[PDB]
Amino acid sequence: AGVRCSLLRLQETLSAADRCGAALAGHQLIRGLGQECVLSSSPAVLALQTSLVFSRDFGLLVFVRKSLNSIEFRECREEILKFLC
Repeated sequence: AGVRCSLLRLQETLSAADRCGAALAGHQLIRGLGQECVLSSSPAVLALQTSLVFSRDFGLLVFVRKSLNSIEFRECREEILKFLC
């Protein structure tokens, strides 16, 4: 499972100085992450993917609410809602 190494880099894009350019890494990184855990079929790796998507210090909803003052991150915040759907 790559899901945690993927999510760890998503928080880096939010903290990067080039906010305009870093959005392009973050979008395509969510676009990869949201293929990995829809594809899955094993109950105890589905445990990993239900555990770390909805993480508290880390994970997808923290990234939305912490990025929510930006206008650059629209592409991420659409994709991450499409994925959560």
